[PDB]
Amino acid sequence: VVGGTEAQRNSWPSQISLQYRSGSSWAHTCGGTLIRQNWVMTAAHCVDRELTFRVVVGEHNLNQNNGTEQYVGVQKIVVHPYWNTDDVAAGYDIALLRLAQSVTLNSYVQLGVLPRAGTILANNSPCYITGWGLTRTNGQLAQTLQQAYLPTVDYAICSSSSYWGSTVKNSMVCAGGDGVRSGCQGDSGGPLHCLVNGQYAVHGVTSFVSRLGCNVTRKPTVFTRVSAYISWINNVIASN
Ligand SMILES: C[C@H](NC(=O)[C@H](CCCC[NH3+])NC(=O)C(F)(F)F)C(=O)Nc1ccc(C(F)(F)F)cc1
Repeated sequence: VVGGTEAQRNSWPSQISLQYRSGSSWAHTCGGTLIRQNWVMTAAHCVDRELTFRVVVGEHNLNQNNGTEQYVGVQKIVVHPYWNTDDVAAGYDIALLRLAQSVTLNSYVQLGVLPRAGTILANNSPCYITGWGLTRTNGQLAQTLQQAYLPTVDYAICSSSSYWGSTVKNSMVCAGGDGVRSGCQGDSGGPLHCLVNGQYAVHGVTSFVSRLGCNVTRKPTVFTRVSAYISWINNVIASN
């Protein structure tokens, strides 16, 4: 996350780190949200390359044992039938991963709360972007989980020629754009947590940023709106 602060260990306990086996060890590639003891939600452009992946639930510092982490394998990857690699602007950036084993829930590992299908947020709704993503444009990954206050930008404003234009679809949530704070490479797939009904629900799956950089004035971070995929999410968990 660009322009972020460190989070406290118990802060966002449905946050996961998607890592791939990079020879001898494992490296962080993306975030995700734990949605079943055995299921994760991430972005489709993260699992595009056929690598060996692992999920780390209950992570905080990437580089240090925190004595709270659960390392689980991915036994099946389910990416949306319409994802097209080459067109992240089309939407459908969402994948579901069935984990090799069911995680143990505690104060550090908990399930992410999903919205009600069809829910659209008012402009400037309070949301937070979480992740291990670069802290500057062409920067390096954070060692600790970062959080940034990224309030939404509604779809009339975000598809303004001034902003992203027609690059953003109504199946996407836009948040930030102040040129200070944003999501960055390595945050992709991760949650956008918005306060609704005194509850934090994961309303985005971080999708992309501006090619000119991560924190650009009038370029907010774009998220896959979760509430548009509720009935696909359910149907996949149900048939597995
Ligand atoms: C450097 C930047 N990377 C990204 O935004 C990638 C998504 C990659 C899809 C490409 N296979 N994701 C992220 O970095 C995330 F952190 F922001 F979520 C970029 O490529 N973004 C980008 C690409 C295309 C368009 C579009 F085609 F829509 F015009 C918009 C943004």
